[PDB]
Amino acid sequence: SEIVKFNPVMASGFGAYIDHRDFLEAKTETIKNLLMRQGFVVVKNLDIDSDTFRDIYSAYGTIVEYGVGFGYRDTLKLEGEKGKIVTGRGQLPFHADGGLLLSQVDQVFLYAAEIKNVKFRGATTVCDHALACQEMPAHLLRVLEEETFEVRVLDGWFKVPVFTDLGWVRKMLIYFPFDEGQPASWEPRIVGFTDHETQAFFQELGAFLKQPRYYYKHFWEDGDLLIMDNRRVIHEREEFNDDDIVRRLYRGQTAD
Amino acid sequence: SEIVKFNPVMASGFGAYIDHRDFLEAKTETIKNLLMRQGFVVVKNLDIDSDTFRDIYSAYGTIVEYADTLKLEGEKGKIVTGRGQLPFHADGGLLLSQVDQVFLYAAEIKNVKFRGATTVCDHALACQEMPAHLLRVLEEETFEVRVLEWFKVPVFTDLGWVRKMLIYFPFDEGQPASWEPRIVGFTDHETQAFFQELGAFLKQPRYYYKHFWEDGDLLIMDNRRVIHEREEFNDDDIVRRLYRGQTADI
Amino acid sequence: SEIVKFNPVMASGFGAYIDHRDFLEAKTETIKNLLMRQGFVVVKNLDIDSDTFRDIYSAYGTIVEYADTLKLEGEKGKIVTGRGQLPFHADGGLLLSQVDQVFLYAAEIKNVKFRGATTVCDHALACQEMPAHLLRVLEEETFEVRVLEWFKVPVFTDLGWVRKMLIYFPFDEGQPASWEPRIVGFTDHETQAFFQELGAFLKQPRYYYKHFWEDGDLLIMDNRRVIHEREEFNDDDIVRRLYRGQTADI
Amino acid sequence: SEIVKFNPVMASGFGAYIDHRDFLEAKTETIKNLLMRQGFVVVKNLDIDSDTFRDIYSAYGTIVERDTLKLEGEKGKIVTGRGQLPFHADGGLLLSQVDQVFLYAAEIKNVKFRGATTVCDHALACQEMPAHLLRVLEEETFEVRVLWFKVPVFTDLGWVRKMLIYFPFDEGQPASWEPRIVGFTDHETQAFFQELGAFLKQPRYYYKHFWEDGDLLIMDNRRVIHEREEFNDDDIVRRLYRGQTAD
Amino acid sequence: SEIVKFNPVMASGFGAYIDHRDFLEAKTETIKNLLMRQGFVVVKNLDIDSDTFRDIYSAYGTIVERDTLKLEGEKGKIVTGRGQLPFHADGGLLLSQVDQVFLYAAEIKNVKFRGATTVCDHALACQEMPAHLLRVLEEETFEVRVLWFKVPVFTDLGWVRKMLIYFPFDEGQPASWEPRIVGFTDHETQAFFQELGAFLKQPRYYYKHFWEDGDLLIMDNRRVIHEREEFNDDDIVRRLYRGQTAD
Amino acid sequence: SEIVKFNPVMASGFGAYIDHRDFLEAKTETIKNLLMRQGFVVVKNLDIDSDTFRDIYSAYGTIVEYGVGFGYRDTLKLEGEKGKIVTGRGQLPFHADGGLLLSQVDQVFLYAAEIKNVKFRGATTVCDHALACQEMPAHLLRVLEEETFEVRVLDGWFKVPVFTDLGWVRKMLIYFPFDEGQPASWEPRIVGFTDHETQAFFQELGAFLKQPRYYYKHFWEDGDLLIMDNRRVIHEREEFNDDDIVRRLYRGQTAD
Ligand SMILES: O=C(O)CCC(=O)C(=O)O
Ligand SMILES: O=C(O)CCC(=O)C(=O)O
Ligand SMILES: O=C(O)CCC(=O)C(=O)O
Ligand SMILES: O=C(O)CCC(=O)C(=O)O
Ligand SMILES: O=C(O)CCC(=O)C(=O)O
Ligand SMILES: O=C(O)CCC(=O)C(=O)O
Ligand SMILES: [Fe+3]
Ligand SMILES: [Fe+3]
Ligand SMILES: [Fe+3]
Ligand SMILES: [Fe+3]
Ligand SMILES: [Fe+3]
Ligand SMILES: [Fe+3]
Repeated sequence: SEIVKFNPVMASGFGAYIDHRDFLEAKTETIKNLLMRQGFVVVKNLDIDSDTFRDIYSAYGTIVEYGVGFGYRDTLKLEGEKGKIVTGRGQLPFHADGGLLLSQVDQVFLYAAEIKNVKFRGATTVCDHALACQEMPAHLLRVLEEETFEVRVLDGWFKVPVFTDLGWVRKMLIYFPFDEGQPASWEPRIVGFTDHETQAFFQELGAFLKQPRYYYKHFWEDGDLLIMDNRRVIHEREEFNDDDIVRRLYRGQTAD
Repeated sequence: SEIVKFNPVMASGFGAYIDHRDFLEAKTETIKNLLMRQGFVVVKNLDIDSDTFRDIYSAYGTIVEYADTLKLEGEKGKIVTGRGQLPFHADGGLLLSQVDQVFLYAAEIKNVKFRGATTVCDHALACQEMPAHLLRVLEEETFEVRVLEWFKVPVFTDLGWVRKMLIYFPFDEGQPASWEPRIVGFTDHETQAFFQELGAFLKQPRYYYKHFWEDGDLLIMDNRRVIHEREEFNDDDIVRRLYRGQTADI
Repeated sequence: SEIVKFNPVMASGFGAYIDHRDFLEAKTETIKNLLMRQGFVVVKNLDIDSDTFRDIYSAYGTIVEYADTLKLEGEKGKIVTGRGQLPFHADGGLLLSQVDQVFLYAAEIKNVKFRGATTVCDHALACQEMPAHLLRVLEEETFEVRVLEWFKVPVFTDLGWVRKMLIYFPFDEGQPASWEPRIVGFTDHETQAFFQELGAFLKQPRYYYKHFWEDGDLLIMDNRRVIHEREEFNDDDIVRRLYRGQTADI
Repeated sequence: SEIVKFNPVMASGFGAYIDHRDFLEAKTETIKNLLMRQGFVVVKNLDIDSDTFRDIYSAYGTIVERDTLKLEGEKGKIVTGRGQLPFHADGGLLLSQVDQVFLYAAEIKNVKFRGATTVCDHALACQEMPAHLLRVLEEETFEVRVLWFKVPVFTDLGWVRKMLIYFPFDEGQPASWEPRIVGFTDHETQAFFQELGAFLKQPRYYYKHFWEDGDLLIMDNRRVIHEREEFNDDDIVRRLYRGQTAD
Repeated sequence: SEIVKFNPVMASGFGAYIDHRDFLEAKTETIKNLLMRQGFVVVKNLDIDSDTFRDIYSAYGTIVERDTLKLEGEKGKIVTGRGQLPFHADGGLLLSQVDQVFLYAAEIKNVKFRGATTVCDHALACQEMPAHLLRVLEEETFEVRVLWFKVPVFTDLGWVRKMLIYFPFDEGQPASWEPRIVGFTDHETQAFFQELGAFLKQPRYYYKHFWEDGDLLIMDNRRVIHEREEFNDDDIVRRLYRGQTAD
Repeated sequence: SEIVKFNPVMASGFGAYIDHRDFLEAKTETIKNLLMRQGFVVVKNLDIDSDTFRDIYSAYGTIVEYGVGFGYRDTLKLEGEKGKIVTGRGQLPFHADGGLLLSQVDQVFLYAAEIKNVKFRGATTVCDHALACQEMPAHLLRVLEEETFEVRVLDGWFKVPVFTDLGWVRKMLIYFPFDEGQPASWEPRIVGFTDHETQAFFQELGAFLKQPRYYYKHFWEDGDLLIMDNRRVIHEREEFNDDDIVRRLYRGQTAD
């Protein structure tokens, strides 16, 4: 049972800022353990390449790959490619990665390979959903607990269970609607709710989840490493639709 | 001096959720007493008809009639029994009649899950915590109302245990209006800015409970301890039928 | 419905410090109303004699006599008018007489700066926040008292706006005792442990105000909203002379 | 993934009061899950015998043993005795893992303010404690002797740092164990424990359960630490059934 | 070292409401001292002329100038105009130090909810703001053009980090200045300021003073930042005396 | 206007933990500025000697010397010498250093030269008096504000003004009574209060000031440097009366 030195990110005590030297000297297990209760780890000034990034992330579990799989599709390059959604340049609204049985994701790793001309756009943001669900007005929590949420990729509709109870956390899976004007790769709905009701629900929940007690915004710089426990937080990418911006991240996903 | 089991609704400890059996076994006076300090009572899964509803509420005092039990069924063409917003108000200060307790029972609710809420505001805690420039206006300025379906409405009436609030907010743009407020010496710009800013203060989750209705819900409010609002439900598919009762003592 | 200017005493917003001029210009009913939600009023630098004191307090209701104005002058040999502790209690539940407002005026205070406080406790906020095992006892167990200078004293009497508390703490070891409490089904060990732990809860600064007396101080308490205590002042050099008035309505 | 209805015990939101009907209708896994984040579960008005108690608890994992412990207040004994059991978690003096502890009240008479089982939210307390208290817990070696071996204070399970600690018995209470901290004098160790204990007993972190017939207390042993307060009055009947499980 | 009696303005304990008699009886140094930790002083019901106002303020230090500014709501002007003055501290566009600002109300008619002078507790706000907002304030270069030069956001005085910042004017309000942040696009700078402004306007950090005849507002210019809300209704008389001092 | 990296010590945001490398690279002025609002600075693993300690502290102002002065009595060695009070082994109760006109002290520096056999005794403790005075029951604050406090060194009695208003802080000077059994070098009294009242006042104020929101306890190790802004905090030494303990600190005092 080893200890890493860290500082909290949130005023509530959530999140972990870790010095690069303390991170690199830490055992994989010490950070994986810390992620469970801190939700996310932020390390700056780590100058590595994609292979080293791969050696760091692959130690945390079985690589979840981004006509089936042979372990080759490991590192996803999110480089802001025109005409794409996930690897594109617009918003990716509140979601958690992966899916449910073998497609489950426990840890997500995002490394900044190259960031230029961007200072206040394109953040990866992170939400402490368990503290948020514990504190939200019961009228918001009741919908998340009792209603059937369905998603369509843009009878195309399928159910996404909002809460999967792992004991230590209720793992959250949800897919917020992309804001108007943003290229959408998915679309949510709530069974028995109208479009008006669903739209208003998501807007009010989104506003609640983005209050600074639960919300962390990460503005990217070269060398940043953002690791998330995918069952403990949900996340979002803010838009970066300016052609002068260079924003290249490497993405890794693991599970046990 | 009996005790009813309850759980608080708000995080501040205000509000009371009471189980339907506990509610029915409790004496009228036990619930009536709890209402004064908790402001509102929420009972779910209570299966009663309109006659039983009358028998429950009429025990709380003298029935304040309208011109017995009001049927708010969402009629196309009306205001109070219409399908739109009824903004922040307290009951009985327009057609000047003392109202102490307000009762709302859901007879039938269909096709509505995130519209048509009855909302409730803890005004005493909000007045205690609000910025001085907001409270200043409420305490010092003359507030007047005109019916639209000009007279002075005293904002605070000190009953000791609470400063009973009587106020009538402006209806949101596009909602059919039953009243219209004004503040003496304030321009229209100023009054509108005032009410928008105060309304946003009052709707913060520390003071504000939103009730989304289901068949068998009973909402009881102490009319001197809270103010309330109906949110719009202007979609023809919605069935929202509520029974309303109003009581007072002399 | 007039307003008196005031500043809160506690950090929670409870209590009311009122300037002596503001107090004298205010109507009786304005102070009487504020007392219900603030629990207590503190006025400093008020220069009145005993006749004027009577005229101020008698306006609040019907005088509850003792056997008019009580003179608590620290007499060697007595208890209530003695020089020792009077532990946490509310007024009028031993010699069963309703007391709504209690008034204490300092006629003369000399050689005392950190003894002989009258202390005041916000019981409603404390009951709302106390550990369940403490509140459990207060709500469910039978509390009894015996005069010593056995009968049931109902801990809570629900008046709606407050649960009026009637309780009589044990006197600290070495203080002359006017009463003695017991809890039915509790051993002496258990009761003593209970009261020590509850007393420490009630004395935390969030709920507890300690008043150190000065010439011209006036302390008014709403007897249903607070409980109070006198701390010992057993040093012969101390002059602590207070006038006491007690009022109630039916 | 079912939901049991519950109300929190602490103002922080920790603990779960669960109605007896709701408890009995819930899947084992639902409660077992809830315990991880809530720390402890309190059910009142349950009327079961020892066999049913066994059926309830054994479903949570492997029984740690000789299965049900009858803590009845037997004289001349320690754990099964009538005095204090100070702050601890179960299963670190024997070297056997305990995940869940279950306590049931089969008979309580003549006790209203004594013999409590108390529970402490150790993860919130560690996150909020003064740093000079935390430093000792994290960096010093704590040893225990059964009435000398190293017991690690924290074992990092990810979701919680499981606490294994054995507090000293108050004077006058018969000790079943005795702690020490390597490098500290007897003065220093006593002071450290007195100060830490008072921090742990603050109402934000501390629940006291006074027992009544039919109460069931379930604790997740990695998430909380616990204590038994003395009940050395001979008129008291305090008879509890005890069950322990782990994976 | 005298004491003036006061009541705090904010729930945090910042600000000082001081009765007019108590204000007039207090030594200058007592108020000047109080302002450092309280940020701002509010006195109501003071009936003075411009000469007495000058006597009061000039005693606090050297007058920064042409001594008293008559902000009367003159049309076709900016500072002395009728529209918004966004968040700023005084004296960084001219290069002259301002320690204390004094504002007195000589005539107010027909305005009850407009033309406020507002005050912001910047040190509490910086200590509590999201880190992505603070990082910009601490590490980026902010420039201003008077309607381009570097204005340092923080100047460390020890007891406070004095803030010099010039917010952008809302659209439709005549701009007396214009800000920029080096390395940020126009989109980014607008977003940063919109988000920061809303954080600064939260009631924990923000006092709004609606003016009445006889009000005196004194601000310590190193401890707070301030704003004037628009009053572009022609029926309004808003006439303030303004004084500024420094050491 | 430079910035040092630091972490708060208190949950309220008070105090500054500074990495040794960040401290040593910082300009004197940056730490002196920070002390004003953080009250105290804590640096660990600084391995210096008494001359270097002197070069560090003397840059902060004019050396306050511990038959008058010529600048030679600069560094005080508190080594737990038997039969002494200040440089002895018992408690030094709540006080601030120095006095009032030329004997005023602005910054105090305490460096640990040698610490052995002590893990939970002999702490230097630090109190955030301004937050404490702002939050205390008015009955405690009223005594500090309105009564005359006098001190005697053990018509030997002299007045100590509790509050000296510097604007940014009310500088506190107070001398708590030494606990029973501890060798006392001073004795307080309050004019018009009896011994009983004074004793009870100090006990209740002391309990209030020692609540963790205001109180920091420093357990010494080799290489620790504790710097205090003497106007912003008050402090205390807890007893270390065990003969096996080695506790040698170096002390420096400066003022402007
Ligand atoms: O680009 C980012 O900021 C993260 C993208 C993301 O959330 C994903 O690929 O699932
Ligand atoms: O329909 C509702 O939600 C409440 C209507 C109401 O407040 C009233 O009739 O007084
Ligand atoms: O003397 C006092 O401080 C109060 C005495 C008292 O509470 C009473 O007489 O009821
Ligand atoms: O008697 C109790 O309260 C249970 C005590 C306990 O923790 C044990 O026996 O392991
Ligand atoms: O008009 C005001 O409110 C004062 C505005 C101000 O800050 C200035 O003139 O420098
Ligand atoms: O020895 C210490 O811990 C500090 C001693 C001290 O406070 C002093 O010399 O004034
Ligand atoms: Fe993602
Ligand atoms: Fe209504
Ligand atoms: Fe009394
Ligand atoms: Fe145990
Ligand atoms: Fe200005
Ligand atoms: Fe010292």
